[PDB]
Amino acid sequence: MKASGTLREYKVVGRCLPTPKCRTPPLYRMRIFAPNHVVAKSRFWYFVSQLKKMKKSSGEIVYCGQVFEKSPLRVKNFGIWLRYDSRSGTHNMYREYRDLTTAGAVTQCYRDMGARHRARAHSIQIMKVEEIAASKCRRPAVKQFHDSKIKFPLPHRVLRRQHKPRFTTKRPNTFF
Amino acid sequence: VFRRFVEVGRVAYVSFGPHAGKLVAIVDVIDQNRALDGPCTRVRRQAMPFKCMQLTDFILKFPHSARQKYVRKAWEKADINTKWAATRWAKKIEARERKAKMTDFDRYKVMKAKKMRNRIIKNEVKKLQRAALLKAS
Amino acid sequence: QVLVLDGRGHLLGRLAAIVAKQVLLGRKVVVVRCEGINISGNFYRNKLKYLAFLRKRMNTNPSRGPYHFRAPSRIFWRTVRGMLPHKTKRGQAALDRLKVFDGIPPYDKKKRMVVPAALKVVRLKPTRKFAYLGRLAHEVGWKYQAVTATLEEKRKEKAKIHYRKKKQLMRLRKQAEKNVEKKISKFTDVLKTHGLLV
Amino acid sequence: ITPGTILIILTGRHRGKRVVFLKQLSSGLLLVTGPLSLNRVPLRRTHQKFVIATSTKIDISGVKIPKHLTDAYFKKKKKYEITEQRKVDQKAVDSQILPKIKAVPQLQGYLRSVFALTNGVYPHKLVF
Amino acid sequence: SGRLWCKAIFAGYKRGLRNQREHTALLKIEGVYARDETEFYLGKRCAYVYKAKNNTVTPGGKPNKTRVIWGKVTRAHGNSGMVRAKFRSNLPAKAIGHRIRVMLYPSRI
Amino acid sequence: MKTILSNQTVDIPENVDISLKGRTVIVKGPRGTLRRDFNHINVELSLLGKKKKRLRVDKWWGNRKELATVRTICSHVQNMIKGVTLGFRYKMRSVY
RNA sequence: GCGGUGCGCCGCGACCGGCUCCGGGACGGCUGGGAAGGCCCGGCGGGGAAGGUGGCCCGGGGGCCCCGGGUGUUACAGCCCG
RNA sequence: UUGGUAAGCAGAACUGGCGCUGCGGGAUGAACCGAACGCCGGGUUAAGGCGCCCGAUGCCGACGCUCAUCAGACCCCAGAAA
RNA sequence: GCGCCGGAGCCUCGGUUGGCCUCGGAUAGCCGGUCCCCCGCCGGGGUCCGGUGCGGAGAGCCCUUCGUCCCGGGAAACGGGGCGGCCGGAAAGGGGGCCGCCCUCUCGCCCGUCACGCACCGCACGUUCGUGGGGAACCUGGCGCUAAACCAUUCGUAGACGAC
Repeated sequence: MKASGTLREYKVVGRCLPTPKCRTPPLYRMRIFAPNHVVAKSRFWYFVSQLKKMKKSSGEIVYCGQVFEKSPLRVKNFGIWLRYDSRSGTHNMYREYRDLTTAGAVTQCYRDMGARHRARAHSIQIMKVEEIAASKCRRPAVKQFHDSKIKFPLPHRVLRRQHKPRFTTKRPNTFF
Repeated sequence: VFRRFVEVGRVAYVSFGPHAGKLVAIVDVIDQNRALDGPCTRVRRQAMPFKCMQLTDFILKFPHSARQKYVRKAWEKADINTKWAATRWAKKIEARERKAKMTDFDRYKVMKAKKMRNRIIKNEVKKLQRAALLKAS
Repeated sequence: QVLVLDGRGHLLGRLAAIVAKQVLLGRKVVVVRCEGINISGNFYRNKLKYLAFLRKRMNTNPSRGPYHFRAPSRIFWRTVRGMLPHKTKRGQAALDRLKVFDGIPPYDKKKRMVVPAALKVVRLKPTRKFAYLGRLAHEVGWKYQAVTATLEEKRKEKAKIHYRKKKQLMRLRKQAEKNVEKKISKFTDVLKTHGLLV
Repeated sequence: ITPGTILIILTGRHRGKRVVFLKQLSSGLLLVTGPLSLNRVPLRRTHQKFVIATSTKIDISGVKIPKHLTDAYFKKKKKYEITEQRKVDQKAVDSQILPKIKAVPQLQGYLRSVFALTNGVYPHKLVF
Repeated sequence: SGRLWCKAIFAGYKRGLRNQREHTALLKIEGVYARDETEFYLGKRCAYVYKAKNNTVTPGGKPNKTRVIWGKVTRAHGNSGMVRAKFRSNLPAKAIGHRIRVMLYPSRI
Repeated sequence: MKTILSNQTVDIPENVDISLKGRTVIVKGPRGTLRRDFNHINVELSLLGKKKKRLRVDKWWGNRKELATVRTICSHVQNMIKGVTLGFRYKMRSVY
């Protein structure tokens, strides 16, 4: 799946056409994280065709709009239940993240899983994302950020843009 | 031997980026390579990596859960701008900016003044040379 | 047009690509002091690379094909020849423009530049191991390690005395500004507004 | 292009010199003229492409110009001979240039100097 | 008196993997390595200055051995410093990596 | 992942006096002087406190493989201090 | 003097139209008839925690000041929900 | 899909190709991908790259993985198991 | 009839438009001064003081030519130009330092006052290292010199011929 840039939220609702037998189909809501509304509605039809008896030709889409985060400044510790497909067999995992925005956390999740286990996101589902309290976190790399009294230097300061000067006399010290 | 520690609530000078040439305080450390305010030049709260920053040795005690109001109050109470003006590096940043935006007529006048200063060198340093030769021989 | 380039702690390919880029554009390059060149990897692989280069020989007559040169300047000339199209006339002109020697013999009293792109602390991690080139040359047959090192100490003792005399001239530079500060104070203020002293 | 600025003469036999600009002619050519003692520049016409300007704008509010000079006066007729009218006109223009350039300190050295490059000078980096 | 021309170097020609185009020339000025920094020289004239055996006449002077080939700078090339140009007559393969003059009197200031 | 800090303090006695310069220390005491270079591991030393009572070592942002080499250098330093203060007596017999 | 055709050689300048590339500015709709943002601890007004904040206790580094661990929900600071 | 245990083997149903067709990339190449051809000038692309050999990542690119005492560099296409 | 150091001239050739003349190494640590205290024939060892996005910053230093008259102000007279000794000088020897003098004036450079130059009037190779490299003769001061190789003659310790 093309993870082009950051993710965008789309509150997608849809149903089937009004039948002469029943009055109305049961409406459902899905919060799809997708690059745009076209693939958001495509994944909506994907999950609806997997779950219920509904086809895209005999159906309709009621609303597909973006809503923003009500608290962007507050930090939230998300926990994502990963449903993926391996090269040999299929397995599931669970991994936490620490980021402000849900779109940023989901954006970091694709790069992290593609770095660890080569996540090809064409057949990878996200079944549940929920915020977690600080005491209930499992990962030590997440729990190590929870430190009010912290005081530490940086180990190394690598410098960039070395082709633009291209010449120097003294040796630059990276200790800053 | 490390003098400047990365501490929560430390004034840092932004080297480059959108807020080029501005001071910022480390509010929160959320990610491993992403920091998280400048009320003097009205810096909006956003994320920033550790590459485009140059930290200084100035801190004060304040909780990180406070919003922009108490950060602005602590900034105006601590008065970082006077210490930044007393800092020797900011006094030569403007000197480098004047040397960049130096007028060619002003450059010609400074060139003639340095020519006279080099003739003062050619007299006075030669007098120190003959004085050192009198001290040696 | 002449650039003297130091070769302490500089990589092979990273410096060689920059030299091959700058010579073909046209600039006389004098590569000096190639004794502290390190290559990433352990002492097994950095030896068996040269051992594979030795095994890649000519069976019919070895006095016609490749020659396994022992000098690090000739090894650097070999890899510059391997990178550049040496069959072409522009490559033959680059061979005349390029000047590579080991150590530092006749223009030793010059300032030299450092390429930061081929630097070890810039490119490699500090936890990585390395192997010396002069030790491998002395093990394979280069005999002029003790000849070069004693001649290297002779110019270091001369530069020790001359820089100390250069330090002695620096005390006379600052002390002369203190004596004549009455008349140059008007000359001091016109440079402080432009920002040359500060 | 403003009246009163310093220009770098290029296309003439005198090149690299710093000449004070007077005014725009009605024909279109830039009439530019320096001091007869300092820059040795006569009443010469240049072109806006061939003129490189330099940002140094002195006051040129209190000057005057005669009306007998025109586009047909500064024409290449044929053996160059200096007429007696050109010397009087150059003296009359130099008498108006003189008090301002004498009031501005260290300006005659910049006028008598010539432009020349050296090591580590490229005009796209620094500013004039 | 002094120098009145910046240091430009002819780098090469517009070429693909095997084919080459001799009509478009590639130039590189010493001291500039950016597309935003090379915007000042859009329209400045270039001249490959060389010499010959025969004495060709000089406009406003005695005949000399030197000759010129005039050109025109159109626009830049690449990311980190290169510029394109087109001469009146096409340069031979002898003129590879040689010093030229950059006439700046067609100014835009 | 890279652990930010794992300190290990060494409570040296008063009789063992050290004076660091970069990554090279000198050890004196009742008898014997021993010196050893520490440039290869690239760590940070800190000799703190008045009258030099204890030593501290740091390893900033190192993973599981690099933090394992920190504790053994402390054991080598303690063995060097034991060799300076007490020494090493090895007795051994022959079998035929 | 008006109109028209052309130069013995080498170049430059100007305006007009067409085809492209780039830069500096200014104006207007929609969103949840936008989330959020700074100003008057905004007053009244009920409750809760920890990356534990004032303060208390324990132990050691400096001749009266700081560190690590517990007590705590505002306290010589924050803070989320009505 | 048949015959063989498997082949650069033989024989069959659908589309496209050399023969009758060169150019761009894949190092060299009957079939791979893109795209098909009058002669020039200007602008701009697919397939493909932007350490050098030749034009570009010389982006102040990010995430993390791997130390090997026989790593790794691409569909055909030139090497592998438990 | 040939050559070492200092004219009227003449063919051929290629890049050029100022030099940067210098300790060392650390990179999770250094640079620069006093070095009161010791080892050393005058240098290090610590102790101290300022800087660390490095001003003892190669993103830096110096030269700068339009020229010439006169009167001044600091500027400077101990200085600029050259002849004679004393040292340094070889990984592939620099045309480097100092002192006396045969010789010269307070002119050079930084600011005020005045005058002059073919001012060539709108179109370009100007600007340079140049006593630049190579080949031929024509001139004139000081100073030295009158050589060898090959074919061939004898040799077998050589040997198809050369070759030794």
